[PDB]
Amino acid sequence: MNLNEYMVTLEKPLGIRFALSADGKIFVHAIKKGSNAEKARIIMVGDTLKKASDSSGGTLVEIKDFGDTKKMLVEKTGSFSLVLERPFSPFPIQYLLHLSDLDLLYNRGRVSFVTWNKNLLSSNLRASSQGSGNSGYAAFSSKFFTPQGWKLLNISPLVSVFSEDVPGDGEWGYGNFPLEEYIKALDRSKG
Amino acid sequence: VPVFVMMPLDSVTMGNTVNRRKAMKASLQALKSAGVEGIMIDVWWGLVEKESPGTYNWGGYNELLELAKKLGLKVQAVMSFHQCGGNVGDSVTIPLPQWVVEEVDKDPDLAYTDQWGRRNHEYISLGADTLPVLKGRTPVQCYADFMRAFRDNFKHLLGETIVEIQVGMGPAGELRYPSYPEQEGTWKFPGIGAFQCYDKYSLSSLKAAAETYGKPEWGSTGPTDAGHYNNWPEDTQFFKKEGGGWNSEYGDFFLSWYSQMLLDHGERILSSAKSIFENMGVKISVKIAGIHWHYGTRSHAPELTAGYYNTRFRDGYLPIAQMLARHNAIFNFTCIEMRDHEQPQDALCAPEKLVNQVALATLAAEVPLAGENALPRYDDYAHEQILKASALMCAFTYLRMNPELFQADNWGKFVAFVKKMG
Amino acid sequence: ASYKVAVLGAAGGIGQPLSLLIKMSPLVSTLHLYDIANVKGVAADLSHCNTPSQVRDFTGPSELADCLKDVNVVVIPAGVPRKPGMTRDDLFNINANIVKTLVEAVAENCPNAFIHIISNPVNSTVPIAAEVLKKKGVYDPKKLFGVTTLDVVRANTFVSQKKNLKLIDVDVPVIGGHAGITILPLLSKTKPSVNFTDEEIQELTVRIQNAGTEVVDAKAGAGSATLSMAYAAARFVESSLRALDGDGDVYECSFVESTLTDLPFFASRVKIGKNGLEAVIESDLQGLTEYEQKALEALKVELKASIDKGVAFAN
Amino acid sequence: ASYKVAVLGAAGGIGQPLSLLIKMSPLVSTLHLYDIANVKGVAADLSHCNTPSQVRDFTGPSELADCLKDVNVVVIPAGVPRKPGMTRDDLFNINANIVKTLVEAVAENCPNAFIHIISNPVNSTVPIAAEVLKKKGVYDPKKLFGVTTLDVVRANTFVSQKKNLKLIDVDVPVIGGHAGITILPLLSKTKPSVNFTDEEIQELTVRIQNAGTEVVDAKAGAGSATLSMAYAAARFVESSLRALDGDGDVYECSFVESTLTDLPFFASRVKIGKNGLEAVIESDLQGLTEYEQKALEALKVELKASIDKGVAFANK
Repeated sequence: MNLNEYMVTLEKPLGIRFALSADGKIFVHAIKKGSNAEKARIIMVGDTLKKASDSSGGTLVEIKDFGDTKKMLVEKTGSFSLVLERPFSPFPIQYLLHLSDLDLLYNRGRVSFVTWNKNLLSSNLRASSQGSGNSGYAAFSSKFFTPQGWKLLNISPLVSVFSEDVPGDGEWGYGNFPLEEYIKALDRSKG
Repeated sequence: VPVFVMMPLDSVTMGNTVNRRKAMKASLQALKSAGVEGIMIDVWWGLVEKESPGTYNWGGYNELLELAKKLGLKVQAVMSFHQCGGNVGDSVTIPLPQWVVEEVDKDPDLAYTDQWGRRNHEYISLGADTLPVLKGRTPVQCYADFMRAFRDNFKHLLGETIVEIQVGMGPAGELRYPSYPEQEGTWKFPGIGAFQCYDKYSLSSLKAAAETYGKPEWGSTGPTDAGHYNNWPEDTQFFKKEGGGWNSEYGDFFLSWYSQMLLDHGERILSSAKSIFENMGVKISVKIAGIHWHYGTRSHAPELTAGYYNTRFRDGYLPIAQMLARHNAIFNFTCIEMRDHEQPQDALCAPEKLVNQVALATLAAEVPLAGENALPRYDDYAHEQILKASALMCAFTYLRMNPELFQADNWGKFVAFVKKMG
Repeated sequence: ASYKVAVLGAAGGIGQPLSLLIKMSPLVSTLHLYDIANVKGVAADLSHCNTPSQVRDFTGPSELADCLKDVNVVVIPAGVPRKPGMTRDDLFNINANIVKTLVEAVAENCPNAFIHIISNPVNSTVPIAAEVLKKKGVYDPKKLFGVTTLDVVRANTFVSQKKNLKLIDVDVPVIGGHAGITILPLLSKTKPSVNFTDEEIQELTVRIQNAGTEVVDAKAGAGSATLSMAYAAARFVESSLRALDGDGDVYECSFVESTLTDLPFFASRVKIGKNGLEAVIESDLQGLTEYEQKALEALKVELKASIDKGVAFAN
Repeated sequence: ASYKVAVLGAAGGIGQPLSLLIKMSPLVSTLHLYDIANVKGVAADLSHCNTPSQVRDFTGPSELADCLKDVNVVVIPAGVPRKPGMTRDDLFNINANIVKTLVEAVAENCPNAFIHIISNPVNSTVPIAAEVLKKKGVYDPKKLFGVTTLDVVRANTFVSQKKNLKLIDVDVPVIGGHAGITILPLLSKTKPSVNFTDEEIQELTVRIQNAGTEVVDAKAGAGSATLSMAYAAARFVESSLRALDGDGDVYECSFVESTLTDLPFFASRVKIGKNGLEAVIESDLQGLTEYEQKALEALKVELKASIDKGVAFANK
């Protein structure tokens, strides 16, 4: 049934820049040239990241917010299995090319958020033990909170654009192909 | 019932020029004097986009279709995105565009792969169906651009002379997997075929489906005992009718995966074609493989291998009919003229039962259906079989145009069939 | 942002960080401030932050009547810091006078609101507020609280420091009052599953119940805890705002009037709803060991004395 | 989330709320506090909060060396509020001496420490720090900032209040300096693009310039803005830490040694990455309106005078 989905195994470095948007979905923002994800031509830009694995492969745990991906990106050596979901319609990387990283931001004016409710803190500041949190955090970037926290505060706006310590100093692009022809085909399709 | 005849594979040379132009005058003049409704032409990918990913040469095709318009014959354009030519004999070869072939060579997983790694270059796989692998374009984008160029060039013909566009969605223009590699004699009739889903670009989706279903062992590969192409259904434990793996949970899961990927490939290309050819007085058709042999077996192993999840327990043509009804597409089916007794009985071939099942599915989904013969035959026996199958067909496509059909007795039989169907 | 928080004594040591933390909260829509002076300065300072919660200033009773017009949560940290050579008795008289005046004002302006008494000692100034509200005739026992979460926060910190647990995971409740030997940390009933030892009970108790004096001696008598007190008060305020918003899991260790014991007021884990004291958990006093039992006897004596002193002052 | 932050002078009006806010952060794991006195009390007060960020206190130049050992971000808000009747030049001298001492002690300890300078005047104290880093050969322009985020916060607040705009979306870039007249709010570069009339630009730029004086008048006798400074400095610390954590969306307005103009040091919106100033947004000085260009040209002489005061004091 979930045929838009696909599993890919990548050795570190992953070479993928992820984009946490104000929907809970962790997109793929850019791919480093010459990386393992660059070699694996199936990983596109805008494909949601649904599940992920650990260094030994372990169990293919679902990813809910930045908290799950933090552990994956902290590590530097291993083989990670990633489940990606191709968008129902092709991702308009036209917006990524045109709009600057400041344009596609959720907390542009970094409004402060001090909270003790664990249901508002992302799944790295919860501790999820008995009740609504024990310690409170004062944060300005909306990447430290859940979509419920963002709703309380209030292509979709992105709350963060994160990555890992990918070596090689490869340029962040959108895949190894005639990208100009790809965009021309995209406008031909939509028109 | 409208009658359509198909132009030979030499309708256009390697260069974009009409082959044997005076001969085509002779043939077409005889055809429209015979009262034939129309004619079916293969718009080849490798003769229009041969060397430039953007340049679309339409010389010979423009001559041919304007010429068919001049003789007042409807044109059924078949968007041939497949390679043909030397498989056992010589015939004539129309390869894929050279840049496409170069892309397939640099990345071998762009072509359908079997269990043992043999790669079929007749068509571009559906594992890389939406990946930008063809000079920065996805295969959907390439096919859509080809259809857009065809529409732009022949816009004055759509709705007036061109009345049907069959979409090439697999080998021989049939929405199927290349489970019959007659090349090098890898498969010979009768047989069951293999599972052409061993690209890693599709094994990725296999792993995704296996993880979604909570079975992190059913996505590693395909069946390990499915059987070689020329093996028999009872020779394989997967396709045996006595409680075989096709009835197990793993068999059901894998076969649903296979059929639904083929259906999703169909969905994508059909949606693209409908968007391109919307509201222009033309119809869109999809050709479906007429897998008559091994019909009597419970598993229907050739159908299972060629992407059709049609068994005695599941009707695999009903979802295809649903798709065609969703996109308002014509169901084109082969193997209409053949009879059960004519085909070998040791292989349990049931062409008439298969045609009946197709008709039932099309009636259930209210999908218009068209038929074509599988082999070229001029006999009144086959003509009467086609007449009965049409009586129960929106149109019929006849294979194949050749001077043999213009002989005395063959021509008389053909025209008799024409005014019998009319 | 549809609730109003007022701070009385907002220009003091606790008032400024407390007002800051209250302002940087999306649950707050308007934050009123009151002190004897410096209110205009603190309001001008805070009004430049880009958190969508307005800030207003007030001075004197004439502006206080306007300050408490539509408040939803009242916080009263208005206490005079200890002076070098000033008697604790008259210090209590002064602080109780401030608390009594502010409680009279809130009773006559908007009695239907949560009340968070911070001015030390709450053991004596919570009964004072209750009796003043009784005299005014608008006492609402469900909507009166004594902020005790400072000792809860200190207990969590000290437990996580003593045993190598996850600090954001630790949660231990505190029973009793808010000043002296009345702090009873329920280590044996802490939320994270642990295995304490008797020396750990002794050290944790003597540390948690003697933390205010620790801060005072660290400051060399300059003042009491200000930043931690503001943090704890903001914690309780956001809990109360969540309760006002309909949250069903607001379990806060507060010093409230409870019928679970002979003492009119007790500091226990309570459930807070839109109407205030929605329920009082009894299990906090079930399953205690003999250490908690003896310390609870001494705690009962101390709370009886403190509540009697507060009653004597109020009436 | 294992980054270390030191605050040198964390016992004043700004130091205490700033330390509280930085402790209550998800990124800081270690918090070092320094001041000449009254820092043990604040450290003990903060250590009772139940947040993972550990807190350590240091008193004296001898413990100053241990304070910044392996510190990822340094924040220097140390300063003296103006006493009643105090000489402006004398106050400038004390502030510059404190900044000189703190930066020269930072130099041998951790040059790569994203040095944040708060002590007013920013326009005169940032260049001082830059040259005291120059004499040590560790003057890296990518790792020295003057915190100008308070004016950005004030601009966001004032534009939101005046134009009735969603406070979560408004972002106003401010260039120039941190000395009142050297403030230039590039209102035409407001990210939620909104038209401003002549009268709306007027009184609004000037309140942005004079917010510090307004707060001083409101706080007559007691220093200047301190809660707003703590808030903005905590915002800058969080931005710097998350930039050091990756986060390729970190853009912030800071006062850095920029060759974007003739002035050696300038305030502008820069992109921050793991090594400091990843890039400088030069377009901040392209497309400016007539009023913005006139104000930019007017502030050059004042900013240059402040930088000249700084260089004279540092080379004295």
